[PDB]
Amino acid sequence: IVVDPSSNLYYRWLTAIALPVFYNWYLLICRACFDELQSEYLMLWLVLDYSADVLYVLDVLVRARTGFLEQGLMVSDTNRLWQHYKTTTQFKLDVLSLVPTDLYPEVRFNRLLKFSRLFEFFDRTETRTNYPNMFRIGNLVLYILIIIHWNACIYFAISKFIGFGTDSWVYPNISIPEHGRLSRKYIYSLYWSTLTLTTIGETPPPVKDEEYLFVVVDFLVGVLIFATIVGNVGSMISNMNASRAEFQAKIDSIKQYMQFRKVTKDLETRVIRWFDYLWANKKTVDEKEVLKSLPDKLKAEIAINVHLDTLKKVRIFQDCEAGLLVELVLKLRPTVFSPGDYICKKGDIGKEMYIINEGKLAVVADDGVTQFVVLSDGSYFGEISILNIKGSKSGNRRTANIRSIGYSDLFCLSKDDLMEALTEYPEAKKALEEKGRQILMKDNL
Amino acid sequence: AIVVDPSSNLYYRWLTAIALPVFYNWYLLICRACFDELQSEYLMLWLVLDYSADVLYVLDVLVRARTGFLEQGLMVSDTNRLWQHYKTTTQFKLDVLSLVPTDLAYLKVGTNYPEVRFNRLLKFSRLFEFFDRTETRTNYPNMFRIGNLVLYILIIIHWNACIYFAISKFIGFGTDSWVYPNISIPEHGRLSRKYIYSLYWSTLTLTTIGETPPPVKDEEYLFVVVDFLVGVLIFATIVGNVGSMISNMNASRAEFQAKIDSIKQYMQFRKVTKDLETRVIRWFDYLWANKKTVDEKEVLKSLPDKLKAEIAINVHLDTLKKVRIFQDCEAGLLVELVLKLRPTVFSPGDYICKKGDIGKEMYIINEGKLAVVADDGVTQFVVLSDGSYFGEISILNIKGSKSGNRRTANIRSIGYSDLFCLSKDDLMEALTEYPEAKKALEEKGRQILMKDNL
Amino acid sequence: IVVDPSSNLYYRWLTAIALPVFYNWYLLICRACFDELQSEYLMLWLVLDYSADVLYVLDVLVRARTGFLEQGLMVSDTNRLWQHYKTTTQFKLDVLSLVPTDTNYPEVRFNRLLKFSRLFEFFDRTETRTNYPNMFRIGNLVLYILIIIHWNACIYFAISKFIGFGTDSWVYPNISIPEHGRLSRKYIYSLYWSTLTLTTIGETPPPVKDEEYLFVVVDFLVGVLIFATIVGNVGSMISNMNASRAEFQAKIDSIKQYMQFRKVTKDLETRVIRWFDYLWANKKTVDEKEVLKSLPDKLKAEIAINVHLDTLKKVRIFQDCEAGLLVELVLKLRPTVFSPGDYICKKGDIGKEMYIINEGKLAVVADDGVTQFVVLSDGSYFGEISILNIKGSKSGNRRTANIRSIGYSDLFCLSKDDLMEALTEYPEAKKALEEKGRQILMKDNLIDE
Amino acid sequence: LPNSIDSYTDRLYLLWLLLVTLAYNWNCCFIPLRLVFPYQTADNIHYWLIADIICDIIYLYDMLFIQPRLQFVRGGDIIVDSNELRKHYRTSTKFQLDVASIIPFDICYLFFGFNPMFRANRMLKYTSFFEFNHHLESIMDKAYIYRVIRTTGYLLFILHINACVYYWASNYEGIGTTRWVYDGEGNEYLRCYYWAVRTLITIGGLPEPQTLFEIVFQLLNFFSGVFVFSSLIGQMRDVIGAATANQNYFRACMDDTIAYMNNYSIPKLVQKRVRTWYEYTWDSQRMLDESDLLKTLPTTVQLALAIDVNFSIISKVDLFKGCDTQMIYDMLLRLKSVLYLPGDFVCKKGEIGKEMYIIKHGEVQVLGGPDGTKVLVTLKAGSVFGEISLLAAGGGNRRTANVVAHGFANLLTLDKKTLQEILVHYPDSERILMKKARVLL
Ligand SMILES: Nc1nc2c(ncn2[C@@H]2O[C@@H]3COP(=O)(O)O[C@H]3[C@H]2O)c(=O)[nH]1
Ligand SMILES: Nc1nc2c(ncn2[C@@H]2O[C@@H]3COP(=O)(O)O[C@H]3[C@H]2O)c(=O)[nH]1
Ligand SMILES: Nc1nc2c(ncn2[C@@H]2O[C@@H]3COP(=O)(O)O[C@H]3[C@H]2O)c(=O)[nH]1
Ligand SMILES: Nc1nc2c(ncn2[C@@H]2O[C@@H]3COP(=O)(O)O[C@H]3[C@H]2O)c(=O)[nH]1
Ligand SMILES: *[C@@H]1O[C@H](CO)[C@@H](O)[C@H](O)[C@H]1NC(C)=O
Ligand SMILES: *[C@@H]1O[C@H](CO)[C@@H](O)[C@H](O)[C@H]1NC(C)=O
Ligand SMILES: *[C@@H]1O[C@H](CO)[C@@H](O)[C@H](O)[C@H]1NC(C)=O
Repeated sequence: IVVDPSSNLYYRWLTAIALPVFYNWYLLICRACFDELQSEYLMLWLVLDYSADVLYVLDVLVRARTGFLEQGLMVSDTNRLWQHYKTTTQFKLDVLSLVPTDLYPEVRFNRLLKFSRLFEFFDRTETRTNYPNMFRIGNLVLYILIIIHWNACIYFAISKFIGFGTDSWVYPNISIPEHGRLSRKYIYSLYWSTLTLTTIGETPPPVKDEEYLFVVVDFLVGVLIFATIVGNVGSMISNMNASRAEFQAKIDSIKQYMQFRKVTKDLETRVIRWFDYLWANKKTVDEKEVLKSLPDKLKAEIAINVHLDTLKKVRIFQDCEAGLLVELVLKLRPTVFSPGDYICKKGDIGKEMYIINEGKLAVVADDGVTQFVVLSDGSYFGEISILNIKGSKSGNRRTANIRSIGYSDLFCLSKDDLMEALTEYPEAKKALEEKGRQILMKDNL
Repeated sequence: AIVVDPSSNLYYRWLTAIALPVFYNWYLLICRACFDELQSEYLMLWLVLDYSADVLYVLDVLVRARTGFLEQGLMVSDTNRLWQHYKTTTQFKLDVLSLVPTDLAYLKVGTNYPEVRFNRLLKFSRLFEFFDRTETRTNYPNMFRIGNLVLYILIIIHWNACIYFAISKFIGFGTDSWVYPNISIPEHGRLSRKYIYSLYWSTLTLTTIGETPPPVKDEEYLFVVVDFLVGVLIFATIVGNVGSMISNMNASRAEFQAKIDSIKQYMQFRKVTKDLETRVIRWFDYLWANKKTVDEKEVLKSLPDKLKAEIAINVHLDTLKKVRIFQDCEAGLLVELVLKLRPTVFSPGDYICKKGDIGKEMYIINEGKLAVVADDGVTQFVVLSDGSYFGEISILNIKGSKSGNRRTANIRSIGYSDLFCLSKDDLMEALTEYPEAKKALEEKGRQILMKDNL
Repeated sequence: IVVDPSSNLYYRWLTAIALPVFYNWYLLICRACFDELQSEYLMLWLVLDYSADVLYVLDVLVRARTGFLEQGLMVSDTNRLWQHYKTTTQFKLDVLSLVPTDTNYPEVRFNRLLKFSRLFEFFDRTETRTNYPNMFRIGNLVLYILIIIHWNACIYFAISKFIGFGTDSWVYPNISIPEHGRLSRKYIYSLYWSTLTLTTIGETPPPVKDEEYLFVVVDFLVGVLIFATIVGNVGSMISNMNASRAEFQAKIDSIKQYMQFRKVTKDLETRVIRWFDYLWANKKTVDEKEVLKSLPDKLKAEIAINVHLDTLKKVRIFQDCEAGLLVELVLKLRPTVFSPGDYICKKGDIGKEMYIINEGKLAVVADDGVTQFVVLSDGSYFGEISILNIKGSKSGNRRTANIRSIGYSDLFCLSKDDLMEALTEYPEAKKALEEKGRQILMKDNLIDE
Repeated sequence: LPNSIDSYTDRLYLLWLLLVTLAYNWNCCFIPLRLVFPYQTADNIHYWLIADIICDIIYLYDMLFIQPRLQFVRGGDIIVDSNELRKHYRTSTKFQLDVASIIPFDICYLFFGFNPMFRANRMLKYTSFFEFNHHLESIMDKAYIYRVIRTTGYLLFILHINACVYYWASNYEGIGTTRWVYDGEGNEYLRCYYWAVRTLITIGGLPEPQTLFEIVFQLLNFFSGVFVFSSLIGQMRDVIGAATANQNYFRACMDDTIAYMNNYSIPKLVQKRVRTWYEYTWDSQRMLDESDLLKTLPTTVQLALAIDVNFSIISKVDLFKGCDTQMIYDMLLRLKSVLYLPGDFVCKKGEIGKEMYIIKHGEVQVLGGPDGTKVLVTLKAGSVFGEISLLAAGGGNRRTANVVAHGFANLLTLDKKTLQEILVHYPDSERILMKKARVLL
């Protein structure tokens, strides 16, 4: 079998191999430095180390049968997969992490060489999850807890090397039953390392030169840790409200424009209420900028999936070419209208055709509140004035006032957009002109 | 009957009136749960405030049963459909869980355990909604962001003070050096002293100052290391929030200063003369200081076409209607013409147009002062002022004109002008759907030039 | 000989002159303030100061022969280089750092610290030349704070010696005690005090006199300011490190919100999510027209002919074209990335683009099922006749068969309008292209119109 | 004194704003110091009164003889008439703050004795400090240095105010009563400033608060110190991120180009040439493109910056001598700046010709020797070559000689297509150009 790195089985294996790597780092430095975790829970550490080595050789096999991409296609032959896995330095890191050094748990510090699986699990979870900033604070707390734990183990090893209870800086005398417990040892070492790496420093001061030097190095490392934590959380907060700051900057610039150009209070509060609607309905980003980073094939497929069943129900586009409808939904433009907004007044130049989506319009009667007919979802208007038929009775002029009752979302197919969409389909252009001429001869010509 | 608009002002008044007792419930419920003297000494006050909070909670579920929502762009106004749309939400479950009558157990324990009212903290969504509506509604966004961050970290510091006092009560008062001192001492037994020292300890721990006594037991060591890591996280979010405030407060000023440094580097690299360099720099400083530095086309790009047309009407239509050739034109033609108007700014002494130049623009003066100077320099013949216009005959291109499209006079700027430019090509693109109006404009220009010189 | 300031020999000399500058700063302040480091290792400091002064003299001699760009070309006239050096303030700083001021008082050698510009130039050139600029910025910040901690240690020891050893609880302890009298403990306790003061921790003994109070206030203020700037620099570096990831995630979340609001079906939603996961996974997040936007056409043409020219020369109509026409045609190419199963062009579609296959495998499939007639590979092409549009074609700008992607293809499109734009300066080559297309259409299928 | 102060090109006005800033900073510093500390003794009161009279005299001179002479812009035109300047100052909002600052509450010294709380309205003249900051940032080249100095001064002022409030709390609780209050040993201001530094920088290490007033004081001071340190870090981060934004943008686009050329396996000679282009562009221009900078400016300043750079150069060209000034201006605005590396061919002998080259800050060499490498003419900066190739139709003009760049030549290019799209609006100069092409070719 061949696994591929983009599937879900690969991410489940990334979790299943990120568990024993974190176990190896954490509990290997703890057992190497504390000497009672290793002594008391010996069968538990034997079981967990056997499980970690089993998952390590299984990771070697999975990396041996993990595919890659050449010429866009996934490679699936195990010989070339094995050679490509072998020529990489990750193969040497895996073999060096699986040397039989068990033939004092510090000999198992080769097992810490599989850190790339933990970093790959963190990267894949960060790109897969839907709470990326919550996972980022989780990863930051995990990294700084690893450093706090490793510094606690280093402090206990240094105080054991100097001597227990010989100094005021080192760990107290473990022959006393209060300082002799493993829980007291680990939690006091963790408290010391936390005070020293959070640059609080309420610890007893050093008395020897190696202790002074270790405390200097520890306080500078804690300074770098605090700077990294603050930088990551600050960039995360700057990313968490970048869209809010962009929309507030746009609102502030438009309000400054409306104050500088002396826009009246009615239009000013109409613009303010429009932006309040645009934020309270989460429409803060425009689709014309949203659909630029996509390729043309996915843009065309999204335009089909949104507008093709709507455009196919238009009476002039019932028997047109599928490629012509593809170009037409590529040239569709969506606009949102406020309540009471006139889409078109009677007597204006008709150069756009609007198809209603998720809205409710009304044909009002000569700048009045009385409505003749109420248009609804899926319907359209302006289907004839944009075709530019010779000998029209109307002459590209709207014969009715259409107001918006609520917030409508129309799709605007312009005259120029239809003319540049009809330039590579001339037979479809003549058929569209024939259908418009037929509709005009039926109703009024 | 009555349906409250969620975008109105009455909804924000109710958001304030329901964000008061939620914050009260959080703060004083953890305080009365962990401090044990606030509950006993002020029992009538807490009965009054809990009854008022429960009244506001049932009024909130009655309000949430009657807020409209947007489908098909219209506000839903039938109480039955509003009630089913509320009942099919998790917020209805959170509200009926926040209104669970645990006051029977509160009366069974003798009104000494306010821990049964901890389900009242399940209406945090009203507090977050009030903060969101205020941060999009108010005129002081950075000041509100600082107040919101201060409120959040004070809730956390207060909860950690209550947790520290509960841990000290569980371990023993005054039995250790880390726990709260012996409350039988009359100085340590005051409730103000208890709360203020617990809040002081919690602030020192959660802000990574740590001027506190050191732990002496394993649970105290573990609580202190967990509190110190939570405190370094809290300090990181405080520094990041204030840094984002500072970065957002002068973002426009930093953008203008980056523009100024870019133009200065261009004028140093291209060896632009010093007089024009100071002219351009003083021009941009004027545009900043008089609050007109932004580009109108880039500012109005985020608006829809209907609001852009309405703003262009409200700014330029009453000024374009005073032009003599556009006196009797179609309303849609004037709307397209004020949409085609592009603005330009001018410096003192800047030439708008010189004599013998090809006329392709029609300028309309707005907040400026121009001057029809001679060809030698600055000798004002006519001082052109606000509301006036020029260049309206040369862009019409009247056939058989003895002046053609040439500028008959030199026009300089005296101060800082803000003209509105209508291009000849933009006029011809706006006159494609109006052939009758194009012929009328041509005939009016022909009549004016026949009155003057044809 | 003229040393080119953009060469590699100049960077080798920047290393060889930034070594004694860092030596001079660090060990000159330590020897000046500790009075035993100068006294014990005296021959070592004589050797190192002789080497540093010889390197300073050679630095003046190298700066006297370093070129500069005037009107785009490097000046090689040694007299012009010498006068241009002489009219600089760096010449004054170098000759002030080379005055013969020269045993137990190495504070007469403090003019040697005036060559800080060579250390700053070395750091700037290393950050320019490296491939890990944020890692070098972290290293440079660490070196700056180490220099500051060391200088504050020397200042604290000098202040303690001026006040009196062991006369206060704040000053350095009595050096007549054999524990405190060691040079290692002197330097290491001064470094410990300086770390605890400049990092604004403050767990050292508090001052007892007014001069000590004033020095500790000034030292805490210098440390707070410096550390705040350090934390702001690290934060700006982190925010500019994850800026591309933040922009790509903003684009992903915007398109996800659009697809959720417009009720796009789950199959197309999964396809767009998989394409975005492939993009970042392949770090192909940037766009070609965005990353080659500011380059000149000469360098864009060199970049384009190092990838596309060997494929464009194999095209049956672009066999014997002109070199300049092939340059224009490889500059007119536009990349298009396709998903697996994406149809490039179907039967009946409008033909206006010629696709060039680069790192992909296409298949000319039939209409009903996936029956691959020809498997088009890397270096191949299709669609030249549709962009030629020869008069009298029965096709009429329509593709014959269907072509879909088997895997992720990066096709490069030469459209018909771009071909006619590149053929404005080559009318004979346009006529030859039309003749070759008419010959191909004559041997395949063509009406005479 | 002049009748009108420019307030932009007047350095005497910057010095006067410095004097009013020094008076305002003297007031803000020495009103709480004299209010709290016992430094306003009866044997020292005359020097304090002399300094307060000097500060009030500076305030009065600013209110009366300088600010009414400030030029301003009303509706675009610059106002010079002193009557209009005086009414604009009198009806301003600065005059309200100046009057409310210079309100003589010093006459209450006869009633309530010498007390600097009556001078506390003199801290309402902050607008002069703010315009001094604005004018100093405008005259300074690198204003982040003054931003850092201002942030340092704000930190020192808030620590000074904290030292004054701590000495007030020590005098209120009693000096030397508890362990937390000031004991009275050495310099009162220096030791209270030490306490303020260690508290508002959240260093600690001081005696613990004993009573409830001291615990509340220490808690509020530590919270304020957390926010002061956070604002200090945020200000330094804003200064650093604004100071290095252009350099980091240039490095980001250079890394994007390098990642592209590494993804497409482009050779190391081409990668070295691209890196040389990026390095010389950062050395000379300190920006990637001038076109996306100039396209953000208005058309009038675009035309002025194009004229002042290239108008004499194109007016020396014989081909566009009969053409008209507006078409020449459009061809000025539509020029393109390209940078050639040393040894780059700008015109290969035999290739097509479609551009006119304006060489600015460079040197190109026309190779027309017998082998093809001998230099005939070395065209220095400000020259124009290949201008007759702008008028040929179709293929037309082929290049007749190899022209290479000697060093880094920064040519300016006008395309034939660009000249045609300019010429579709200017028919008379179009006829002159075709007649010149017919008589020359
Ligand atoms: N004239 C007219 N148009 C109607 C009516 N009901 C819906 N409409 C649409 O309203 C329109 C307004 O613009 P159009 O002239 O473009 O075309 C018209 C029709 O599509 C009706 O009763 N009369
Ligand atoms: N010739 C002229 N033009 C004037 C005068 N007052 C205002 N104007 C406008 O100034 C102009 C400058 O450009 P135009 O030739 O286009 O047209 C001219 C008029 O519209 C005046 O007294 N003479
Ligand atoms: N019809 C056809 N086209 C092929 C074949 N092999 C490669 N191609 C290319 O596939 C094409 C698809 O588009 P075109 O019609 O534009 O032109 C066709 C050819 O250039 C083949 O066997 N048949
Ligand atoms: N051949 C040639 N061209 C020169 C010389 N001096 C300047 N030039 C210009 O250099 C040119 C390079 O391009 P062109 O062939 O287009 O035309 C040539 C001339 O306009 C010279 O001595 N010989
Ligand atoms: C630790 O305690 C034991 C007995 O309790 C004692 O013998 C030993 O000396 C002590 N160690 C130190 C370093 O004091
Ligand atoms: C607290 O004080 C009371 C009386 O002062 C005493 O009885 C009690 O034991 C004290 N508690 C502790 C823990 O010391
Ligand atoms: C330092 O020690 C010496 C000898 O131990 C002693 O004479 C001297 O007084 C000490 N100095 C101080 C300041 O105590």
